[PDB]
Amino acid sequence: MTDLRKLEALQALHAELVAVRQHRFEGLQVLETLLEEQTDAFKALIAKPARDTKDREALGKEPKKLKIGEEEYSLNEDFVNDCLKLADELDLNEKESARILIDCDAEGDVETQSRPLWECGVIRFHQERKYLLDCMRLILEIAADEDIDAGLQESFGVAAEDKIFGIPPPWERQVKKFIPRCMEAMKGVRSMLQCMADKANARNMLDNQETLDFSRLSLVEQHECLASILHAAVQRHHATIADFQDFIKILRKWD
Amino acid sequence: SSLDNIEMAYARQIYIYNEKIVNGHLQPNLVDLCASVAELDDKSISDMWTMVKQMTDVLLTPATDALKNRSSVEVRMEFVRQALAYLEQSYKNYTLVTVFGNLHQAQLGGVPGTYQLVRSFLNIKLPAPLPGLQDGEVEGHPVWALIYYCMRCGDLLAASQVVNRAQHQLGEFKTWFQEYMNSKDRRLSPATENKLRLHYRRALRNNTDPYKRAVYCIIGRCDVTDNQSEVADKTEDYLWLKLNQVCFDPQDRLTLSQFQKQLLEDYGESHFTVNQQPFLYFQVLFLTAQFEAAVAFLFRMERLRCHAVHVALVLFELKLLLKSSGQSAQLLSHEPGDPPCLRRLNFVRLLMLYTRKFESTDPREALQYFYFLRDEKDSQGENMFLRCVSELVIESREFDMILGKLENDGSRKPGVIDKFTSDTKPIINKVASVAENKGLFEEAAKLYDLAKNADKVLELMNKLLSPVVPQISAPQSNKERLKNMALSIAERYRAQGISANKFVDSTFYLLLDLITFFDEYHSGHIDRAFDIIERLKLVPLNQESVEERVAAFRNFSDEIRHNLSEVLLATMNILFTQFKRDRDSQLRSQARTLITFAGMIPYRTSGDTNARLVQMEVLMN
Repeated sequence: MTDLRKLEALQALHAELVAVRQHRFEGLQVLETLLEEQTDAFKALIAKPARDTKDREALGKEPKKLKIGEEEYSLNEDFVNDCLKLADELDLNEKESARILIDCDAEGDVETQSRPLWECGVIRFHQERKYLLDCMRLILEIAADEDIDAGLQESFGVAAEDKIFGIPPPWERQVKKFIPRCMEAMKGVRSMLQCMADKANARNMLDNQETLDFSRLSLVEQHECLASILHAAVQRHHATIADFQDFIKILRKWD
Repeated sequence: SSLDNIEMAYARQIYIYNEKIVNGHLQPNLVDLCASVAELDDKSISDMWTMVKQMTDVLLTPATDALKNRSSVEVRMEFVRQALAYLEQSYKNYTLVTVFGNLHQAQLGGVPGTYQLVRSFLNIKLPAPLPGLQDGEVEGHPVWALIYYCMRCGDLLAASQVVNRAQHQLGEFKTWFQEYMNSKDRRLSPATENKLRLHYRRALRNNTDPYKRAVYCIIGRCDVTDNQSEVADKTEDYLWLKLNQVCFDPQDRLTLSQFQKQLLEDYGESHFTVNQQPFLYFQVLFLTAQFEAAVAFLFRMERLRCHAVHVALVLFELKLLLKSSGQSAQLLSHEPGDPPCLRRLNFVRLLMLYTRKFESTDPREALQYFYFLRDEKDSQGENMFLRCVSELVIESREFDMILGKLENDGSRKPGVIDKFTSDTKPIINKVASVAENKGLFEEAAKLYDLAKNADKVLELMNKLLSPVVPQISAPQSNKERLKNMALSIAERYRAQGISANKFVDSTFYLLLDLITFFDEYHSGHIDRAFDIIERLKLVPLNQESVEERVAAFRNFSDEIRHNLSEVLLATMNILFTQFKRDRDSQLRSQARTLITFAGMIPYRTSGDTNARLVQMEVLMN
C-alpha cells in the first residue's frame, strides 16, 4: 500500500535496507523516499512523552469522541479502559498511547495474534523501537561496505551524519549532540527493564508470559543496536574526554 | 500531538504572553507565567522557578544591553545577595520539615520564631552533647550552634539575641558581630575585620568547636580554602558558605569570577551529577550567575528540555541572557573578544531544536515560540521569525491553517500568522516561490492568488491551460479541475478589477476563450463554436486579413502558438462538416484562407497539419 502507518512504514523500510545489503539495488529510488518521510523519527532515537494529567483527566471525563491529527475516532467504555492500562504499564502519554491502540484496530492484528487489545499496544510500541533502531545499524553497516559501488557507499554515509547524528552535510551549515542522547536513550532501557522485573515479579510471585519474553527480547536487541550505533559513531572520531570519563564511571558502578 | 502534558501547559502560557504583546497590552511577568504550570508538577520544578524568580528579581536598567548589565559590578553584587537570600530561606524550609513532618503541619500550629525553631532544630540534629563545644550553652544548647543555624536561616536578629544572653562568655565577639549586622553587604570595616581575622588566625585556626570556626570566617570571609565540612555537609550549605566569603577588590581571598569559574572548570558536571540528580548542578550554576551554562546543561536532559528553554526565555525577555552573535557556533561557547569567565548561549539554535520536535503536527504552538526570534536576522537579511514560518509551511503544508484560506468566493479568512504581523505579502510569495520552483504550479497559483499577485497567478495559469486547451473536458478530468479554477479566477479578477500586464493577461483570457472553442467543438455545437473563433480574430477567414493576422502570430505568447495546430484543424473540420450539410463559395473561400495562413506560419506539426488542411479543402470541391 501507500498510506502506511508508523509500524508498517518502519517494517517496509527495514526490508529495503536488507535488499541493498544483500546485493539488490532494485529499490534505490524507493529507499530515498522513505528517509524523507521519517526524518523526524531518525532525529530522536527513543523518547516517550511523560504521562501528563491534562490528558488523563480529559480522556476519562468525556470518553466519547477522540481527535488525533486530521482523523476522528469514537471512544467507548471498552477501548478507553485499554488506553489507561497501556499508559500505566509503560508510563506513556494518553494521547500517544491511544494512537498505538488505534493502529491495532485499523490493521486488525487482534485476530492474527488472538490477544487482548491492550496487550497488542505493548508489542506495537516495542516494534517501533526495534526497526527504528535496527534500521540505523544497516545504514552505517552499508555505508562501510567495501564490496559495493563507491557512489552508493557515500550516499548512506552523509545521510547518517544528518539523519542519525544530526550533523548537517558539508554543503550547508542550541541542539544537543548525539552521544548524550544515546547515553540517555540506553539509560531509559535499563530503568524500564529494571522496573519491569520488579513489577512483573511482584504479580508473578498467564497468557502474557510469551509477550513479556518477546518484550525482553526486543529490549535487549534495541540495547545491542544502540551499543553498535555508539561504537560506529565513536569509530568516526566524534567523541571527547567527558564521554570517556562517564563511561569509565558507569563501568566502575557496574553491579 | 507531540507535546507532553507539561509542555502543552507551557505552550498555552506562552500563547497568553504572545496574545498580550500582539494586542499591545502590559508585558506580564514571564517568570510568573511559567511557574503557573510548575505547581501542576512535583516540587522539584516549583523550587526551580522560585530560584529563577529570585535570581532575576534584580533592579535593572531598562533598554540597556544584555552584556552591560551582566558585566557591571553593580548587578553582579545583587546576584550574590539574591542567591544567599534563597539559600537561607531554602534552608529555613528544610529546618521546618525537619521539625514538623509537613509544611502544612508547621503552619497550622504556627511557624515559631526563627530562634525557637532553630532551638527545636538542634534538639533533633544533635541529641547528645558533642564534647568539643566551647563557650558553654544558652537555654540548653551550645551558643555557637544557635548562632550558625540562625545565620544559615538568614535571621541575623535571632542570632544577635543569642549573643545578648551570652555577653560574658563570648568576650569581644559582641562588638564585632553587632557591626556585621549593621554594615550592609555582609562585610565589616577593614580595621575591625583585620582585628578578628588575626585573632582567629592567631590561636583559633584549629578549634574543637566547628560551629565557632564557621561563624568566625563567615563574618570575616576568611579561610576560603577550608570548606568547614564539619558543619556544611550539604551542597547548598557549601554554596551559601562561599557566597558569604566572596570578595570584591590578594591572599586568602576569593571573588565571584574565581569561584564561579573554579567550580565548573575543576569540578564540572561529572562531580555534581554522580548522584544522578540534575537540578543539583543547575542550582550550582544558576545561583552563581552562570545562567548560560545552567541553561545549556539543563537543556540536554531530555526530560527537562521544556524547563531549560523557558528559563532561557525568561533570561531573554529580561535582557539578561547573553546571546551568541554568530549562528554557526555551538550551543555553549565563549566569544573570543570577551573575558573567559562568561559564556554565551546560541539562543537561535536553542529554540530551533526545541521546535523541530513539535513543529510537524502542532504548528500553532511552534509559531508562539518562533516569535521570540522576531528581533533577530540571519546572514542573508531575512527576518528570523518570517523565515521560520516559511520553512514551517514548506514542510507542514498547512496552508489554510497558517496562511489563511482564500476561498473561491473572494474571501480571505486570516491565518495564524496574521496575528503576529500584518505584512504577509513576502512569505506568501516565499512559500509560493519554492512551490513554483518544485513544478507545483497548481499550488503556486493558489498561493500567489492568496497574496493577490496576479502577475504570477496568470503566468502559471497560462502554463497549466495550454497543454489542456484541445483536450476533451470530461467529468473530474484535469481539464475541468483546471478550467473551473481558471474561471473562478476570471470572475474574481473582473469583479475586483484586477489584471496583470497585458501580455500575461491577454493570453490568459485568450486561452479561456479557446478552451470554450474546443468544449463547443467536442460537443458537436459546430455553429456555436464557429462563432467564437471568429470573434477572436486569431485565424483569418477572408484573404484580406491574412497579412495582419500573420504579423500578430509573431508576438503572441508561445502558449498560444503551441495550440495553433489543433485550432486550424478544428476550424477546418468545422467548415468541413458544415460543407456536407453562395454558401458553398463562402466556405470554399474560407477554406483557402486557413491554408495560406498556415502556409506562411512556421508552427508545431506544420507538416502533418498543412497536409490534412489541404486534403479537407479538396473534398469540399
